[PDB]
Amino acid sequence: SNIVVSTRTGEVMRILPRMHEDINEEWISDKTRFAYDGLKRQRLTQPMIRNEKGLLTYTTWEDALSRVAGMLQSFQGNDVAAIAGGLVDAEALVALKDLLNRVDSDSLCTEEVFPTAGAGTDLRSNYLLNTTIAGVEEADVILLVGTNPRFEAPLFNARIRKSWLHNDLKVALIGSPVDLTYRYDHLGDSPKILQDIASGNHPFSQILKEAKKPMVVLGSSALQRSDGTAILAAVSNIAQNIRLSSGVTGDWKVMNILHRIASQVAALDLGYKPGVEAIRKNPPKVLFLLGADGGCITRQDLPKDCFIIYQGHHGDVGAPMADVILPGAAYTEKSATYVNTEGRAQQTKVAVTPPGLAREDWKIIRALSEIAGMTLPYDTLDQVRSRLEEVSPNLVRYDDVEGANYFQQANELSKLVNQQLLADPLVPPQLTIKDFYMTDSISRASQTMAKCVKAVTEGI
Amino acid sequence: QLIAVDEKLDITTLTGVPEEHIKTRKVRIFVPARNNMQSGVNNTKKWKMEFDTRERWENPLMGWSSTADPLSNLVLTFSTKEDAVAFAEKNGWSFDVEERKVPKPKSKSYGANFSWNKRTRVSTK
Amino acid sequence: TRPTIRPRNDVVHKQLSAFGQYVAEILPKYVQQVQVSCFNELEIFIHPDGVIPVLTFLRDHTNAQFKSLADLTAVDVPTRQNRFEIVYNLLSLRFNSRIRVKTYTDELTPIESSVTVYKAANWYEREIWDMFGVFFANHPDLRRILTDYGFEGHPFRKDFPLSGYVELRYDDEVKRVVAEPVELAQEFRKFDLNSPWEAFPAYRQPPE
Amino acid sequence: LHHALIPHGKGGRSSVSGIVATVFGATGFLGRYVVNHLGRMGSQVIVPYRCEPYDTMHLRPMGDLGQIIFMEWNGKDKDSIRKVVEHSNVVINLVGREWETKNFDFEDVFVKIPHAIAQVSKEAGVEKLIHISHLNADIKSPSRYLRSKAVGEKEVRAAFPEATIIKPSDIFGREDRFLNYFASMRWFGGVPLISLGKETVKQPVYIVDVSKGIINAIKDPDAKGKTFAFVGPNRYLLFDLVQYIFAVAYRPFLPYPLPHFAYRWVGRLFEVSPFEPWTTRDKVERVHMSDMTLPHLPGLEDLGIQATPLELKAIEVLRRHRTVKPAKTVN
Amino acid sequence: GTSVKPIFSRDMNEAKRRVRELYRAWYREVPNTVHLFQLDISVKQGRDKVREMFMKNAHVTDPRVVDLLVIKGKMELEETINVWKQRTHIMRFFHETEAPRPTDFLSKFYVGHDP
Amino acid sequence: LGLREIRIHLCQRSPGSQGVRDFIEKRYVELKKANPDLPILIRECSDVQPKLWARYAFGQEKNVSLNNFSADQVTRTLENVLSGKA
Amino acid sequence: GVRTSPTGEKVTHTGQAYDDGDYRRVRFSDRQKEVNENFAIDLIAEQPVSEVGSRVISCDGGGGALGHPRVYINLDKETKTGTCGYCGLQFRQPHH
Ligand SMILES: NC(=O)C1=CN([C@@H]2O[C@H](COP(=O)(O)OP(=O)(O)OC[C@H]3O[C@@H](n4cnc5c(N)ncnc54)[C@H](OP(=O)(O)O)[C@@H]3O)[C@@H](O)[C@H]2O)C=CC1
Ligand SMILES: [Zn+2]
Repeated sequence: SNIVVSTRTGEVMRILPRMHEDINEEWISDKTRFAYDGLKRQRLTQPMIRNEKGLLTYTTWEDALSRVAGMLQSFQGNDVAAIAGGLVDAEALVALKDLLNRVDSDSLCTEEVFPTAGAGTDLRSNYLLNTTIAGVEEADVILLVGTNPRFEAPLFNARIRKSWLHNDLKVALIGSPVDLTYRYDHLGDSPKILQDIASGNHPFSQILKEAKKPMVVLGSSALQRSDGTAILAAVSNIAQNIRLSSGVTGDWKVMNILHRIASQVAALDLGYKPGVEAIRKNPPKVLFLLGADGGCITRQDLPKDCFIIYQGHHGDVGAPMADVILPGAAYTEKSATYVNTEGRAQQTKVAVTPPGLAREDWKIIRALSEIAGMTLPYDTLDQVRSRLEEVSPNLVRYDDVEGANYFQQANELSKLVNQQLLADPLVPPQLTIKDFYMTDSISRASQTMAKCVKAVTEGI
Repeated sequence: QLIAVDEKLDITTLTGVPEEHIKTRKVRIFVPARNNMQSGVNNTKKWKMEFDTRERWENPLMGWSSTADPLSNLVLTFSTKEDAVAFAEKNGWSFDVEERKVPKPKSKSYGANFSWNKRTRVSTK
Repeated sequence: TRPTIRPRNDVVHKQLSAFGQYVAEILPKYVQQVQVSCFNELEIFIHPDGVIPVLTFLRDHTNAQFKSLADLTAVDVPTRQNRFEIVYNLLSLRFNSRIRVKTYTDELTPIESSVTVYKAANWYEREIWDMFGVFFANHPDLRRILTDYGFEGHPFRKDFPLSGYVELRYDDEVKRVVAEPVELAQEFRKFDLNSPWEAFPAYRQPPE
Repeated sequence: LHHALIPHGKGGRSSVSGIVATVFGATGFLGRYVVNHLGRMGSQVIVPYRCEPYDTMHLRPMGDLGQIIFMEWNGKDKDSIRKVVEHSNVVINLVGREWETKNFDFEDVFVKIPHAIAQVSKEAGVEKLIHISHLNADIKSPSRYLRSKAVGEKEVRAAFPEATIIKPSDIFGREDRFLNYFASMRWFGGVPLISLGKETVKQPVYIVDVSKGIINAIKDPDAKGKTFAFVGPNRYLLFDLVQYIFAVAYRPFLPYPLPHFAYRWVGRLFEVSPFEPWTTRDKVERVHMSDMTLPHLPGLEDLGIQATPLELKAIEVLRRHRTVKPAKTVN
Repeated sequence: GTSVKPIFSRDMNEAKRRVRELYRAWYREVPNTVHLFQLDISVKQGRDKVREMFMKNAHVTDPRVVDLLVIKGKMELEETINVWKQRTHIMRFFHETEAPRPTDFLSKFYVGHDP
Repeated sequence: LGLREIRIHLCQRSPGSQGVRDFIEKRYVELKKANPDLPILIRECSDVQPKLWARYAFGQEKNVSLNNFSADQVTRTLENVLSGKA
Repeated sequence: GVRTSPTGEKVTHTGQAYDDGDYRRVRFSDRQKEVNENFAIDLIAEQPVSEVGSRVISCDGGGGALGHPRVYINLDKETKTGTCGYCGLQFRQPHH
């Protein structure tokens, strides 16, 4: 969602919505509006290393960068790995990818899991919201699978509500009956219903068949479970049946995937491996935590004396387990590229500079590459964005949301594996409003969100 | 009486701007977004050129906000996008252009509030 | 109109309109436009080539004889292809009247100096050259008049920063006054004062 | 690094460098240059003074608003030293005197005061201490000045084991006592040099070089327990050095050899005066003594400074002494 | 098309002739300026400064810009010869009180956020 | 010497990418059936010649233009890159 | 209502005091720190609550035109008291 950051005398004062008809219209979510309080708390301001007692102590940039570069030169290939968090920009992602490639390491992972079988991240449309947010206004039936749009993508849910109110949109949900602020049809909780829809016994298959502009939306939260591949295959089967029966109405792009974190689409565009299973299969000896605060990988899953580097802006679950801490910039303190769930690339602007000794993330990675002798070609932001264009040229088109549809190839490639579904009801992580306020490191450091959580849990 | 010389205009050597405030700066050319606190649209008529934000720090005495870049307060107004682009190119500034956002026209209907069968029917007024 | 409103003067308005039409008729080679404001001020917009003729006419014609040059200055409008507009204010004591003559130029096109018509222009053009960088051809001696010696740039340009690029102090190591890049202990506070909800409907522009 | 001491800005007058320096002896010759270099990059300077505020007035414009704080002190009192160094992370010692007063001998100035400063700074938690001695300091020197300096180095190192010792060699500059002392001999006509000034070799160093060296020693992280020797690029016999000085000043040169004993007697006569002496027994011995050579000691080049030769700054120093053929060097 | 009114020179050749004339005048003036203002620089480095200032504008290919620069340089020479400038104005070309700014990436990364 | 990944940058509506487009529509799947662990990232250019990037060990990359190639031409280029022969 | 910081400095009504490691304290040595001893929050907390038998009351701060803009305060909520937004005076209806 487009926003205006209002600052004064070098301090962020408030966040206001910025009008964009296609994405957020005129509104922002409560978290978007009020979580900027966390930007002033628990911040990383200086490089830190471990002393003889094993405690974290301040040091200069040269010391920490040389300490990281020594281990980067000592190990190579499979022994080096990196994990990207949910608030990472494309510039830092591509810089980290290049740095690890110069070591001959391909284990660049994200905390969010997307199934790699079949096409995987090979075809972009396999992991995008192809209908787009605005396209919800042209739909007539929408089927939601294993997601809570109200809390995962509140403005997407607002668009669905607007279509429901003005276009008489029909909404059906497979999962736990969460409150969506509009009435819908609850098909059930078992994932097997998807197959029952794909087979054709469920009457909702007929409802989808008669539709002129049907929509199927699968959330990434449902992909976070072990049946992500099978659930994606079943949803692809439903969409394929819809196309084969109802025919090609044109460029409608029935299949859709709703993402929850800001960095996921850019990372998948840049070739990052979704999920962290590569790290579990081959544990590394030096691990880069680029804003990774999900707790997916701990020291227990790692070998003894694993060298962990944390680069970020907040002191949270990822920092205290690190050997070297590199203070980075938050999204309000850099000009950085983010790709939304639609596949649309957008860029932020600098509102304030990073506090203390914190620096721009891709600048940190480029300096580390120079200290380690594997110097990266780019020196300025324009050159890093040229590199991004070299890797994924859609990352420099700053408002484009159009793209090619490759549903057919991805659909046949999803019929190779035959993973089975478990009898586990689809339960989203956000069941109620109290689960919505605290999701990332910025929101966890906010007192406004803590007050909101206290108010919703007990009300006066 | 006329030279008829063919070359793009460049006045950087005549403006007196220091070298590192020409090539390192990145201007933004845009129509400013409407302040969402108000409904008036009179502030979204012209194009603006503004420079990139630089470091701001705290004065050790009085805790005031101190800066070191001379272009922190420079904003220019232009009638069209083309005029601003021409100004930036002739002044040697790298620029980013953002296309103007216009609120699309909408279908309003007071009677739709009292709908017989559609969901547009309101519960209170 | 009640006591709080400035009274109008139709007689002077008619006289100024008639004299503007007269001037435009006599010199159609240079006069591009003639306007009279609602507070009875006459301006004549001319081509840059006609600075010497038109002024001479307005100084020497028996019916005009604007013998006094009140002021000569420039205005910087960056959105225009011709950036600078040159404004001459002339006073006629014989007919107790004032006139304004406007022309235009850009950063590189020189404007003919008018010191041969009015001696008073000598310093005025110098000031323009100092503040806007407009060159005047055939000026007796064109140089800076207001800025410090060796000052770089032209401060009255819109893109010139308010505090400039350099500041001065005394250094004891070199025992002299030195110039260094500007650094403010408190940055000038930029205020966004313009409100939405336009004030004057009579000046509304077409929405194109 | 104590967030308030995190550097900010572009290294200018209103920037923050993260340096809080207490500069003892800042009202002297090298003190003004050290304070100016500290203040032009945005550091806070505490200037302890024992003289009249009027004599410290010239240091006021060297910093931004509030960046220079003046404090009364005296070397006989440890509490004034404590209150002056409580909040600093850098302490620089520049206290010195080329003659002995009725209240302070060389022992007080170069041994007791530096030892007290180092001890109080170590107790106060000061991170860095920078002490100035002489290049020709040794415990067996004929002059008490140099002997005291050698003793001072030993006590400063003992009290502050991580102190940086800097050993300049006859600093020259606009307010120096080297070029001005040699050029101030015009009043007495022919210059007097022991053995015609042909037996002693000098290696003078520019004042700005020494000040920048102190600044870079503050900046350098690994220059904690090191000892540096700040010397110029060229070595000169004293005779030809004085000849060059007089040639630059356009003054007539009439050097006459003088007996060492005779020279000492002349020095003693100057000492009795209440006012500062042009020359002293210790001064004539110090200028007659040759400059040491310490190749093992890290130099000014080790701090990223190319030493400026005397030929470039001699005109600047000696133009006021007026009303081309640089000297030959030995290396 | 692209027809514009001249200032002094019709093509680049006349512009370079004017540039060479101004350069000769500055080169001649340098020693007298050094002596008159009692500068501690040498004549050689003063002429090097003149050369550097001329070379700063070596990329201009527009005759109007060239002779406007020539006009400004002639104004500067007029200020210098008539002793309207003081010693500080002349010495401002050398930036002796400014600490040097490193150009490499690592140093800029260390000192701050400014590219 | 080991190939790490392949990237195909093609334009959506341009004639010069047309053959490349056909390639995908006909045989990308088959290629993916033969190389189940090789990432072939398909991305979109705009107003730009089609390109094929190949990344080898230690970050070495080579790019070859695919402008106006037919489907067989890009198939031959991909086979040459994949087999390792120039 | 001036308090004392553990270091020894007086805490101002805004609550500011340099921490122990703060070098800026050096500015107060041989000098003093300007602190206002009259804390407005305590002083206004000492004013008694006015008892008025009206649902709405007007406040101008006293002194007529020498006060603040006149504002009207509602006293329907019995749990709390009405407070002037300019002056801080408190008003209440006579419960029981
Ligand atoms: N040629 C040179 O200058 C060389 C100098 N050095 C060393 O460098 C240091 C600085 O030299 P320079 O600047 O010439 O010295 P100056 O004589 O110019 O000044 C020394 C400073 O110390 C202060 N001071 C002197 N005696 C006392 C005392 N008893 N109590 C308190 N303060 C005192 C003085 O303050 P006040 O003015 O109030 O008396 C003065 O500001 C000296 O310590 C010297 O030994 C080393 C080698 C060569
Ligand atoms: Zn009141």
